[PDB]
Amino acid sequence: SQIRHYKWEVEYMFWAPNCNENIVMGINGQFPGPTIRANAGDSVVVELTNKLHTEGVVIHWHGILQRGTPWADGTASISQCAINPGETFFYNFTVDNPGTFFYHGHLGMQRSAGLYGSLIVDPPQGKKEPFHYDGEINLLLSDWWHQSIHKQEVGLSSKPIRWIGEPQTILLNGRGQFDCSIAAKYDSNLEPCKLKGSESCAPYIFHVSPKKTYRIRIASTTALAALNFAIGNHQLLVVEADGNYVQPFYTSDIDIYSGESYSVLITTDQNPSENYWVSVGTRARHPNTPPGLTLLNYLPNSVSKLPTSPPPQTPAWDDFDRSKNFTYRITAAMGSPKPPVKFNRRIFLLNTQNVINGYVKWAINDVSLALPPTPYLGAMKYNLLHAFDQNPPPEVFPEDYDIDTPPTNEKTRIGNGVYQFKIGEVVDVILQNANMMKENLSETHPWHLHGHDFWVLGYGDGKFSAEEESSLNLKNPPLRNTVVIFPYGWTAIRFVADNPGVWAFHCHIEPHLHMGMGVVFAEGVEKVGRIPTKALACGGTAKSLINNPKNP
Amino acid sequence: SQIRHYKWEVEYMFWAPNCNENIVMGINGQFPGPTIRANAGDSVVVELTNKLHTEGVVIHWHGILQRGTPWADGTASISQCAINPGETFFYNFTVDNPGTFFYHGHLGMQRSAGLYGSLIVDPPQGKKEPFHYDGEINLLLSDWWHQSIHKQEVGLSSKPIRWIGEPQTILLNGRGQFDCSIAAKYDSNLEPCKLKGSESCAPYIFHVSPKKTYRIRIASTTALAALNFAIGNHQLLVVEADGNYVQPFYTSDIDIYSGESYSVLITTDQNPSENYWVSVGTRARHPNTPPGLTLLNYLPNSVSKLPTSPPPQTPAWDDFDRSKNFTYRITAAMGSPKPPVKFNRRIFLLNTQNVINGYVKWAINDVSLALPPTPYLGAMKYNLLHAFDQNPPPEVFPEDYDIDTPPTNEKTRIGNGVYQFKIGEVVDVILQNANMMKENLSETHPWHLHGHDFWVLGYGDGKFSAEEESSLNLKNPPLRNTVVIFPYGWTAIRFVADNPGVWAFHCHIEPHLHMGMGVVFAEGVEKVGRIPTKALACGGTAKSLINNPKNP
Ligand SMILES: *[C@@H]1O[C@H](CO)[C@@H](O)[C@H](O)[C@H]1NC(C)=O
Ligand SMILES: *[C@@H]1O[C@H](CO)[C@@H](O)[C@H](O)[C@H]1NC(C)=O
Ligand SMILES: [Cu+2]
Ligand SMILES: [Cu+2]
Ligand SMILES: [Cu+2]
Ligand SMILES: [Cu+2]
Ligand SMILES: [Cu+2]
Ligand SMILES: [Cu+2]
Ligand SMILES: [Cu+2]
Ligand SMILES: [Cu+2]
Ligand SMILES: [Cu+2]
Ligand SMILES: [O-]
Ligand SMILES: [O-]
Repeated sequence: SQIRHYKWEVEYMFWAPNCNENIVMGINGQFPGPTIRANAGDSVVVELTNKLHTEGVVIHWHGILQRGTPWADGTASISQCAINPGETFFYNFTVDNPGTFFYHGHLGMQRSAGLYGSLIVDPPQGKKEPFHYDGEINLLLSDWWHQSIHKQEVGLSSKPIRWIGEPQTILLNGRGQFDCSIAAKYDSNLEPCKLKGSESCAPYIFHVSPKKTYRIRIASTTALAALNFAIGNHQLLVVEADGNYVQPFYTSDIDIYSGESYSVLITTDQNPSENYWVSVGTRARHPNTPPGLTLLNYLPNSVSKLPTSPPPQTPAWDDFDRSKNFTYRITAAMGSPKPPVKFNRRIFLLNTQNVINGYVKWAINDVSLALPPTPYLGAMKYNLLHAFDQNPPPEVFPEDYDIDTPPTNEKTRIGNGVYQFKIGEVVDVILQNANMMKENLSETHPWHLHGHDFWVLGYGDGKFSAEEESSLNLKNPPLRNTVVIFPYGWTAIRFVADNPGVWAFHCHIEPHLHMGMGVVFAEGVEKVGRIPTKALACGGTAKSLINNPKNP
Repeated sequence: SQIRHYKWEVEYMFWAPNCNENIVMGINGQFPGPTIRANAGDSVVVELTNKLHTEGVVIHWHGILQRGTPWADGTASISQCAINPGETFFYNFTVDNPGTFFYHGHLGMQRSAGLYGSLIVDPPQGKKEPFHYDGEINLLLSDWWHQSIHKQEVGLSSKPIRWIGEPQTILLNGRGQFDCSIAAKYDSNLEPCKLKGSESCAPYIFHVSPKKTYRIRIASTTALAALNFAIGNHQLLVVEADGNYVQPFYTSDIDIYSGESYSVLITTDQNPSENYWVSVGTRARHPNTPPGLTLLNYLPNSVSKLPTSPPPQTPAWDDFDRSKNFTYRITAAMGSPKPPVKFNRRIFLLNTQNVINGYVKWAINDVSLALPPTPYLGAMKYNLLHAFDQNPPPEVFPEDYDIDTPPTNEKTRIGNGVYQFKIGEVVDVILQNANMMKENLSETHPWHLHGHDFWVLGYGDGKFSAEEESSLNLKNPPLRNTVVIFPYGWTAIRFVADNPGVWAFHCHIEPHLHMGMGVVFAEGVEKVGRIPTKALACGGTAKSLINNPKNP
């Protein structure tokens, strides 16, 4: 047990991720943010000073359960009011279990502006990891556009919508290249980068010694891109996923969607006289972004010594069978917690893309989420019944819905009610994907649950029917916090409503979140303790806690 | 027979083909240029005045045979010295046969700048076409870049080479739209163009009346793209290819490579209350350019009445079996001239991408063409034996060459010798494609012969061998002036060397010709008559012919 204290300021600054200058949101003058590293069971105290000028900020600690501390989850209008310019707020929370986690902006579209970094929790003090490696490498993946976040925000709030488009650069630990390639050698149509190694966009090189084994920790905070990770001539052994251990298996490359984290081990077996390419390319959408590239540099080979091969070609973006083939393998490591065999609640959530009042919105069982100005945790503790809609949101959709047709948008509305759970319910969620407004298009959506991990019971094609029950894996299902629904399919997850608080469950692609694609879960709120005053200080909660009468 | 006289001035001007201003090369203030139309048997006289400030100009008339007028072909350094600023040149030639032709700049990269237009030839007066139609719709296809042609020229001549990239826009009759789509209603990701229809980039709408039949004449002067043409809900019957009638067949779309012209017939037999999409999309290279679109407007429907369907989705760019399936189906119309059955000369031309002295160049049996300052025709007529290389260029490549693997570049040279034929020779040219510099890459190349039409005897995969001799079509082969080689395959054509003059045979993709991909054929020059002085007044021809002694 130890307290790790971080003194942090967030400020916009000029920076050039791909050697083209723009503004980035840096923490203590650096981009990406600093790494937090602690051992399981420690308490992390972060005092954040907001040094932005007109904007409020919040930081969300992705994958941390916020057990006892629902108020530090870092979701504006759900766990807290956002931190005002010039104010300091303390995020104090216990890191319970080891893993590869990260943190990112959770207000507006501030994470796409660069607010994110690594949070790595080692085993309890004195304990060892269940596997052996001699070194580790940390990789955080993100994506980068050249337009302003605030021009992109106004574009997605406009009628007609101005879609943000495919990213200009895929960043690997904050660096990437635009309009040139470090692997130009293999193709005369590519431009060589004129980089010395010193630049803001020069690639983070992976230095390794031959005949050793390493843990490569990989996390994604992309706003949109689903990426594919591969190392030339090196097979990967998947050992951890979303802070939990999986039954190990070998693969030549992994798919990683936004909100996921993996640990993969590699052994430097291959010929020690050469360097090998690390390639991270786009999958799941039709690519119009070059691959993020770097070198697995076998010491003492010169880093200017190119590999003999081109980078590994990324698998075809639309080979979803290949995607499923990897996704469906992941199973819990033996010794993990097995699900409750019987559920107490099952909810069906239909994911549609709609047009509400001329605005292209995303909707879950026809409600497109719009968050209130009063934080739900505050509202529910103080029992302010006028702060949001108290009607229960829709828990099932019409079984006569044709998931292969565009929506009609007849009854689609905007709303902000909450699904409430009784503290201890075993909840089941089947996420159903469908056709979007464009004929014959259904996309992949990564869904992430705050303040909990869930067991991934299964995935299927088409519409979920009750007869699907015997395929659900109750024996070995992995424990995760992020999961994908594939085109035209469903996914079924199970968790226990055991953590007092108001938690978000939303699609982790930042534009879809900005357009309403998420729901809010709240359970055991009468068990929440005292919330920090700064978290209560706005909306309905400020109005009703500030004693300010009249005549007095 | 009439004499059709044109009086034209070539000059640059600001123009916005896609509503983005740039400079374009216009004729008499027009972009594209004026249509020439004549009847077979007429003489065309074009007096062209050069009003570019510093640059020479020539205009090549694609598909006209220049029988008796070889000096009028418009190929700088082959038929003539270019026309200097402020000078006027007379191109006087006959049109022998009916067909869809066009004209384009043939000095440096002037045609990519906009120097092109149509040249159509009707049947002899009194005679009629073998097929009936009520209307005619004419369409010239090109592609457009937003970068300067003089920066593209320099970039292609630099070490490292700077590839011109995929075009920004496809131009249908000089017009196209960039960064928005006139079909944006079917996909919220697309930006709607705001166009009242009066703009320079506003679509050229095809107006048709119901229950009528129309001949749609389509020609391509693209610098780089291979395009696929389709109209929503309508069948296309192919009746003419390169000024020659083909045996008719119905197809749902046609593929068209740079240098080809087709005439298709359609019938307006569909639901008369709606309009339909015309889509010209990129194939044979990974697309990065949006499709060219316009409407088949069934009168009296308002042209702003959009179609119920989206535009026909383009065939997958790399399905070369679908491409070959269209291409192989083309045969001469019943009654056409059949080939001489025995040949007198057979030449094998291997097509490779090479690196000669740091520069990426294209080579034909390892000679990358560099054209001399003396025009070959004048040079050969006056027997100027030092103006270019008198050593006969290779008519065969080595049988130990592996076309599946990159060149070694060991012997690759730049050259300018000429292949010579005796007037009356039947020549067969076997075009062999091979792997490029990148591993596992071979592209399509359209090849075009000047001053002759040829029979396309056949195509095949891999390297041509004596086993393939029996597959050559000698019954029904089509007469064309442009033919394609597919990835790693061969194409065999046969023609008779019966036209006195010096003729270019080259790939019609403008960068490839700029990089050396062409050969020069000469036949019967002893029988060429008087060459206009402007065509002789440069290089070694002006040297020998201008009598300016010294001491005399
Ligand atoms: C957070 O921890 C710091 C350091 O122990 C303490 O000063 C601060 O008051 C704590 N705030 C809350 C809300 O726990
Ligand atoms: C071309 O035609 C014009 C007009 O008839 C004539 O004056 C000129 O001399 C001709 N030149 C040649 C080379 O035929
Ligand atoms: Cu989270
Ligand atoms: Cu997250
Ligand atoms: Cu989503
Ligand atoms: Cu979230
Ligand atoms: Cu041509
Ligand atoms: Cu030509
Ligand atoms: Cu593509
Ligand atoms: Cu070519
Ligand atoms: Cu030519
Ligand atoms: O989370
Ligand atoms: O020609």
